[PDB]
Parts: sequence; structure tokens; C-alpha cells
Amino acid sequence: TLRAAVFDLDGVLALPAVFGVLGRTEEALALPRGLLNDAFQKGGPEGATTRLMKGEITLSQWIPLMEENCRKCSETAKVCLPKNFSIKEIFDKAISARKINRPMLQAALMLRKKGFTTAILTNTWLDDRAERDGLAQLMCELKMHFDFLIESCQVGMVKPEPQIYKFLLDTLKASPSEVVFLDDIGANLKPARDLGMVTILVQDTDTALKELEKVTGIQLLNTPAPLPTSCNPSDMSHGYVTVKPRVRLHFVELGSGPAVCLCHGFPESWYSWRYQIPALAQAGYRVLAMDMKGYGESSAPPEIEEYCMEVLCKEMVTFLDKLGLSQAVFIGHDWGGMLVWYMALFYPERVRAVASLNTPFIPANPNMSPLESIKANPVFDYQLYFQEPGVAEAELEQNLSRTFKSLFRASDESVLSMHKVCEAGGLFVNSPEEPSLSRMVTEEEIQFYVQQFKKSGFRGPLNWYRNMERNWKWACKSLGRKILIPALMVTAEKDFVLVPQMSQHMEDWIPHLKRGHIEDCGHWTQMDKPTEVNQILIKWLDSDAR
Amino acid sequence: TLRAAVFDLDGVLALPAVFGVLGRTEEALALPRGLLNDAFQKGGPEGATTRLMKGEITLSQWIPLMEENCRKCSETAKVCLPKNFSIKEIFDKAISARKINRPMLQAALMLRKKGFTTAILTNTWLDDRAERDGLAQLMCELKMHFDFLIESCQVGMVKPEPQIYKFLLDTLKASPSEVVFLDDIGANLKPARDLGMVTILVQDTDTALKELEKVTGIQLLNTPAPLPTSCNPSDMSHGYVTVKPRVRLHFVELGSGPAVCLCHGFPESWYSWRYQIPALAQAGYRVLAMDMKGYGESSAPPEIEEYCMEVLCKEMVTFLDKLGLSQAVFIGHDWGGMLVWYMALFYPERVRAVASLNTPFIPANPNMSPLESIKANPVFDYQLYFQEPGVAEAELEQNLSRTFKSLFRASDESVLSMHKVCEAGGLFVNSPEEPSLSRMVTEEEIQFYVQQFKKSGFRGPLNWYRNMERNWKWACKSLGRKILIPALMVTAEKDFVLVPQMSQHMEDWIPHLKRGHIEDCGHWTQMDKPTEVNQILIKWLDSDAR
Ligand SMILES: CCCN(CCC)S(=O)(=O)c1ccc2[nH]c(-c3ccccc3)nc2c1
Ligand SMILES: CCCN(CCC)S(=O)(=O)c1ccc2[nH]c(-c3ccccc3)nc2c1
Repeated sequence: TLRAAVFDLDGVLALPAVFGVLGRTEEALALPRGLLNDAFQKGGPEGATTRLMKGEITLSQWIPLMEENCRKCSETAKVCLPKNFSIKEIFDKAISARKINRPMLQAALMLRKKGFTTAILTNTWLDDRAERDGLAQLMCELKMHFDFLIESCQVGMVKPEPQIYKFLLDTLKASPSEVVFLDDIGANLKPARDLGMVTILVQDTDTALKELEKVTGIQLLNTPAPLPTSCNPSDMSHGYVTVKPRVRLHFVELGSGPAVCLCHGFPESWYSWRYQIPALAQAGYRVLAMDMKGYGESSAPPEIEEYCMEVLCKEMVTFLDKLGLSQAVFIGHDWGGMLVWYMALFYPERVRAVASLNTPFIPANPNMSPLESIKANPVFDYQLYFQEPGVAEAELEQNLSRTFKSLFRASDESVLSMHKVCEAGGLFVNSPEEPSLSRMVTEEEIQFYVQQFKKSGFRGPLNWYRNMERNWKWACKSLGRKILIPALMVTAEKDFVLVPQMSQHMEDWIPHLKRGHIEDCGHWTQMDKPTEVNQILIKWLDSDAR
Repeated sequence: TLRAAVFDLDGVLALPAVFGVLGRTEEALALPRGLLNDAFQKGGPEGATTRLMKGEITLSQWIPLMEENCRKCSETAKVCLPKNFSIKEIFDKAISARKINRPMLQAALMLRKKGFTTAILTNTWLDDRAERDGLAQLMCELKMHFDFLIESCQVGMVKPEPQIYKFLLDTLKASPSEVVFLDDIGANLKPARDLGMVTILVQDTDTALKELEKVTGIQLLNTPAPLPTSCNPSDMSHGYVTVKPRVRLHFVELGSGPAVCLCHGFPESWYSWRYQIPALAQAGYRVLAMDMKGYGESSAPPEIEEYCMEVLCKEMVTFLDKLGLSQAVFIGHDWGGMLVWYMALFYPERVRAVASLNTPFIPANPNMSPLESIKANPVFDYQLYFQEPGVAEAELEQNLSRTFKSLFRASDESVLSMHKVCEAGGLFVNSPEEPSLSRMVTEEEIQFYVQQFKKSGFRGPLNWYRNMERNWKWACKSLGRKILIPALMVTAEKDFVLVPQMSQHMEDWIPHLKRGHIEDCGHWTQMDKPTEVNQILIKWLDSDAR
């Protein structure tokens, strides 16, 4: 019974293959068929390419050797190489043209998710070309999805030498009959077959996947659309900044490029951005996903005023200063969405662009207290419940698993009513003791939140609702301003607290506002519709945030 | 007696001033003298500029108001504004031209170092122009050197209103007679004078500094060249990556731009890069200063093999992968210099550029064991002392303060002999028990190292010398390679272990090698000659690392 799947890079996980471009170059230059491919393989195990694949020489040291082989080959064929024939040029664009074979990676990912140990086995070189980064970026994206990456230039062995196959079985901790091996080269497939491995000769991906699905018994073809890549907490880089004595801010960091600060809502974690962090980093951004003040590994002082918008904003400015960042794109959801609008209002020079998910920007009414206007809308009764220090903490901290299982639900899964929470005497009053596990979350994801909330509980998180009057007074000072920096508002159709209609007057204050909208999406936008969230944010970042 | 110094931004800390460009624009366009300045101040406390300075409106909302004031002014003067008169354009280049007044910041820094509480008090706006980053970068660089930054648009008060002066005294916790106030505008100086503050009317910086030096009694003019900005450990962002189970890597991070990985030597810390971290970040790089394996807050497994070059290099590759970094510039010193050459030799696709301080690149002799070649040079006897597990740890860990005080010394300060350490039976045998404090380090800097080394001691650090044979065998596989990626070698004249002559044959293997050289510099390059190290690295990074 198969338990490991081994994939080649060139012609299997990466398309098009180099020897396919070697053939396309022969045709384009009207050279004899196989001339360039014969030059490439010249001297077999004793030649220039074998030395390169074993790591004896780098790619640059190899170029003039491939040049001489092409001259010597063209001399025997009694042909002429063109005026400006260049191996450096041919190989540069061949490497550059090569992209990930998306259906093949998806099947590799399906196999791994279903218990298989996966590996990439490749005949590759030490790339020291000035353009090496393109390949380095390609390898980084592929390697993260596999248990092993075996490169010929790193092990000093090559395919089809039987030693690399014996090396592969040892790293896999599997006997041959337990391994599926996918290769585009028949000669490199033969030693795996000889040992007793299941082998697939890759030509077109569809035929190879049909063969792979039949042999594994796992459906790889015609599968439902997969969720975006998520985060494993212990595989992330964890950052920590002291913004003031006894107040420390925790963040997860991934990627290079413009700084993208992600600000979660109530009662969440940096982990709420799990499906955005890899996608946004892959899109060419340096993601800094916050544990907001009061949450996770960040400091949770007990005083209410410590959570007023003026203090939180000033602290995010200090966070930027301490990391040596003149600007960041601020993307917020829920309470994070609110903070993000205030960062744009009060510190526009530190805000590259601003994006909110569900949270609209509504100017303060100077002729009315916010505490008396909360009462005007029946949906916001839970806000009044959240007011008295102690009450909601006791209910929310009682059974942590029940809290997140009850809250983290889709549009068609509600167990709790948003209205008359005060009259009922709680948020979980006519709610089950053991709520069913929502479709959006696994048991593992709920437990990550459970463990996070054991450190400081709900006092710090609840204090964000406890600065209404203080927040109002500060917001009133911004009444003559306009948001003129690039801004995005993302509405969610089925969010019944942060309703899309609440965002309708936004253009009066943000005239150049760009919009996004998600249908059949509840309040927990990021985990409800991660593929949609990623498309909207990436499209907006590349057009408006550089 | 003065204890606080308050500085204005425009015309004091930042040159040239805006109203100087307003006058230069009048001349260039042949407009009546003061026309643009009269337009700017139109309506005094009830006008457009006062609203902008108080933060009622943003800069962009202000542009069309300044436009109307210019039209109305030009109408009364009975003149015509040019065909393509634009306030946006005038202000854009005025803000852009404005740089830090370096002698003024240096004096502000001298004052702070000598006990003064320093502050910037400025009449400024909320900048929401598409070009706002230039100013945001200017403010970031200045603000870090002061105890306070008071901005009119943030406090809702302006100079010359006496409330801002009363606000300044409160934040300073000082009475007027304790404060020096430097301003280029006489009108904004008058309320500080009225309260009883020492005031300096800034015109030319030299005259103002002569006045400031006379009144404080502190020498600010004709001072010796200051050391570059250093790091306060608790003001840094601290990053943490798990590279494998039970092996975690700690780093300090500052700045945005290309990733610059700094690799310290034996027996050091990320803190050895203290004078490079701010300079390199200011130069437009994202600095990642490592605590190498075995050191500080990074993991120190006890096994020798865990510190072999193959393992350390593989772990730095994992460090890059986990942070989502396809490449980094690798800058190493001492043992870090060695690692850095091996990263370029084994993973050139992950190495943007490579730089070594003191450590040359010498290829492995395949016809000789390194353990028998260490004996060929008398300087490397301490290496033989470092071999037996336990011996050197006991001596180095005995008195931590004595260890760093004895080791961290300049060329003209040696207390320990590099030769016959085995015969003497130790590194500190004929060395003082209470060594004098070297010129390169303060008591505080030595104690940071003392506290760092209390966690794991010297086992992990010493194990880097305990993989000679293992390292040799791995290095032998690279014997046919060449370093063809951008590379820098920095030699130090008075380093008597890593002598500049040891680097002479390097071009045979690194043909495009760029060089650096530091005269009257010992082994501890970074702290011995920080200004020189910074100049060499920044010049090389901007030409070769982008
Ligand atoms: C009274 C107006 C309501 N909000 C203003 C929206 C412009 S609010 O600032 O009080 C606010 C903001 C974020 C919120 N998030 C939630 C929330 C409630 C239950 C579960 C999760 C989030 N309630 C919120 C209220
Ligand atoms: C035998 C050759 C010596 N070195 C090779 C230089 C190409 S080494 O790799 O053993 C080496 C490397 C870094 C070192 N650093 C020190 C050192 C000694 C005392 C104090 C601080 C550093 N000794 C070192 C030896």
C-alpha cells in the first residue's frame, strides 16, 4: 500500500521543461533536431552537465562548457551556429518561462492532506547567475508544500544513478512498493521501476493524474476548489515590540516588499488572518499580522483607558517607529477596521493605504453622545451588555471552547441572537452547551483560540467597547477632515451587525473610495470567504498600494 | 539651571525653511515681495493656515484654500499669477528640498547625552499628499533622538498661542527658567521669553550654537567626531524562528528594503552590530541581526555536530524560508564571516551578495587534515586549547565580566597573548583579575554580554571550533567551484589572528572580489571602527546589493 509520492521538478511540477525549450530553440534557429540536447548531454556521466548536476561546478562555470559542446556538435553535424548564439541568453529565458504546474501541486497537496509523505526529487544546479532570484522564488513556493526536497547538486548524486534512489528510500523511511514516482524522463524512471516503485511517465498532466488517482485510490481530478494555504503557528516568525513600559505588541511576519499591517477584530487573534498571510506574502508583500492590544501574546493591561482609540493608534505609530517603518498599508477587520480608519484620519503620513473589512467609516455626531445613539439601533444591545466591567468576561471565560464554537459560525449556522441579550441576561442564554463544530473551522483551529485566550481572558478585548465617550470626543476633532489617501471598503452581504447598508454614505468623507463586496458572507469574513478576501485585497494592493 | 532644550523643526532642525522657499518662489516668478507669504498667513488665527496647523483640515484640503488666498492677494497687489501657478507643485518641492540640519541635531544629541531632556515643538500639518512618505521618513529619523515630539496638528494648539507653551512646560515637567527654546520665528519665540525661558533666535546655525553653548556651558561647537547611533536592546523589535524541533533562532530587526542578514563571530551577540543596525536601516535596508546558534536568545544544543558548517548553513536557509525570504545579503564577521563564505559556496541562489569582515576565504587542502595544518601556524594554538570539551568553557565561564573585559580590546590594549596558551594552561594565565575597561566599550555594553552568556555559556560557542574534520570534508566538495555572486572582503590592519595577508590569494576563487581595508583596526572591527565599517558596507550595498 502506497504511502509516499515523489515528484520531479522540470516537466512534472514546473512547466515548461528545459529540454522542451532546448528543442524549441533548435526549431526557432532552424538547427538540426536534437543538436542542442545532444550538446547538453555530451559525455554522459563524464561530461560537463553531470559535473553541474552533482554540484562540482556552478551554472556560470558551466555556460562556456555548454558553448564548446555546441560548437563541437555543430562542427560534426556540418552546420553553423548563428552570429549571436548565446547559452546564457537561451538558459536565462528558459528558466524565466518556467512556472508551477498548478494541477500537479494541487494533487501533491491532496495526497499530503490524505496521509502521504511527499517529496521533490530533482536533477538541479547551483545557480549563481545575476537572475538566480526568479528560480529561488520558484523553489520557495514549491518546497513549503512537501515533506522533503532532494537536489542532486546538494547530495553529489544524479538520476539515473541507483544511489540517489536508495538515498530517496532512506529519507522517505519507505520500502519501494510504498512509493509512487512521477518523472517526465523514462530513463530516470527505469531505476525506480527496477527497485519495485510505482512509476508514472509524465507527458500531459491530466493522463498522469488519472494514473496517480487510480493507483492511490484518492480523487485528484475534478476535486472541489481547495481553500487557500493556511498557517502553522510554530512555522511562523514571531516578532515582539515594546511600545511603552509593560505594553508589548506581538506579530507574525512573512514575506518581503511593502509592509502590510493586519488588524484583527473582537474576539480574535493574528490567526484570523491565517488564509491571507501566505497569499499576501506570495503576492510580494511583507505581512505583519498583529495580536492587537489585549490579545494573545500582546500585553493586556487591565485599565479601560488603555484601550481607547487615541492610545491604540499612538501605540501602532510607536510599533512602526520601533521597527524602522515610515509607512505601512493598514488592513483591518471589525474593531481593527475601526482602528484602521482612525490611523488614516490622524496619521495619514504613516498610512500607505487603508482597507476595512465589514467596518464602515461613520463620522461622529457632535450633537449626540454615542452611548445614547447605541440605544437607537436594536442590533447594538450586546454593546450595552459589554459595558459593565465583569459581567461579559465571566460568561465568555466560563467555557472557552463553547464561546468560540458559538461565535465562529457561518450565515446559515447561527445559535445566538444579537437582540435582547440584556433582557435574557447573557449572550449564550438560549444557546447549546456543546455547540456543533461550524464548517469554517476545525476542532484544532478553535483550540488555538482557546489556548490564546487562557493568557489574559476577555477584560482587554472587552475594554475596546468601554471607551465610547472618550473615542467620540477624539473623533469629533476630525470632523472637518477627509480621507484622501487610497482607501478600500469591503462589505459582507450576511454580516448582520456590520451591515453593508451602514457603509452607504462613506463617499461624502472618502470621495476616492474603492469598494469590494462579498455575497453569502457572514461576519467572520477572512475564514468564511478566504479565496474571495484574497482576490479583493491582492487586486487592490497591486493597483493602489504598489 | 537649564535642564531642557526645545527645538523648532522648520528653520532649526530642518533646512531650508518653507517660508524661505515661499520667498525664493516670489523672486523666481518675479512676484511682489511677500505676496506668497502674505497669502500663506491670510486671516491669521481665523484663516486657512491656522486650521491646517491645528489639524482641523489636512494638507490636500488646504491646497485650494491657499490657491484662493494667492488669487485674492495678487488681485489687491494688481499683479498676475503665472499661466501654470500651482501650490501643490510649490509645496511638493519645498517639502522635498528640506533636509536635516546635521550640526543642530548633533548639538541636540550632545545635550541629551549630557543629561538634558530634549524636545521638538513644531507647527505642522496632517500630510495626505501622494508624496507624504518623504516627510514621514524625515520625521522618523529626527524623532528617535528626542525625548518628546509635539506637533500642533496633533494637540489642536499653535505657536504663538500661549497654551502650547504651557503644554510644553507640562510635558517637560520643567519650570520656564530650566528651558532653552530655539526658534527661527521671533513672534513664536516671544511667548517662551514672556514665560521666562532662555530663547535663541535661529538664523545661521553657527551663531545659534555659539549662543546655546555659552548658556548651557556644554561644548557643542568644534567637538570630536561622534560615534554612529547605537541600539538600546529594549527599543528593538525581537524576532524568533523555529528552524527545527528544539532549535530556535533569535534576531533583531530594523528597517525596510532589501534583507541584510548580519552574522556575528566568537564569542559575540547580535549586539556586536549595534553601530551598524541603525546606519544600515537608515541607508534603506531591512536589517536582520542574528544571535547565531549557541548564542544569546537562540538555542544552544550541547552536541558538537549541531555546530558544523553544513548544519548551520542548512538552518540559515530554513530561517530564510520560514520568514518568506527568497534571498538576503549575508554580512559576516569572524565565525560569521566563515559561514557567510559557505552560504555563497553552497546556496548562491539564496545569497544576494556576500560580505566578510576580517575572515578570508581559503579553500580546503584536500591533501591535508585541517587539525594537522592548524599546528603549522603558531597563532592558532588557542584553537587546540578549544578542542577538548570542557576545558575552555570552565575558564571562560569562571568570571564573565573578566572574559569580555580581557577579550574586547583595541590594538594598543592587549592583556592576553595569542601564542602558547596550551603551555601556560589557559587564555587568562598571565592576565589581570580585574582588567581595565577598554576605550571601545562602556561598563553597560560589557554587562549586556555578561547577561547574554549566563543563559547557555560557552559550550555552543566553542563547538564552532569542534567540527574541523567534518567542515573540511564538506568544503572539499566545493573545490571546483568559484564565488561569482557580488562579494566584499574587508581586512583589518591590526587583526593578529585574521591577518590581512591571509586574504591575498582570494581573487583566484572570487575573481570579481571587491575590497575594503581598515587601518589601525584590531579584531573587533564593528566596535573598533564603526564609522569606517558603516561607510564601507553602505557604499558596497548601494553599488552591489541594490
Ligand atoms: C453603535 C455603532 C456600532 N459601531 C460603529 C460602527 C461604525 S461600534 O464602533 O460600536 C462597533 C465596532 C465594531 C464592532 N464589532 C462588534 C462585534 C459584535 C459581536 C461579535 C463580534 C463583533 N460590535 C461592534 C461595534
Ligand atoms: C587554521 C585556520 C584558522 N581559521 C581559518 C581562516 C580561514 S579557522 O576557521 O580555524 C577560524 C575562524 C574564525 C576564528 N576566529 C577566531 C578567534 C580567536 C580568538 C578570539 C576571537 C576569534 N579564531 C578563528 C579561527
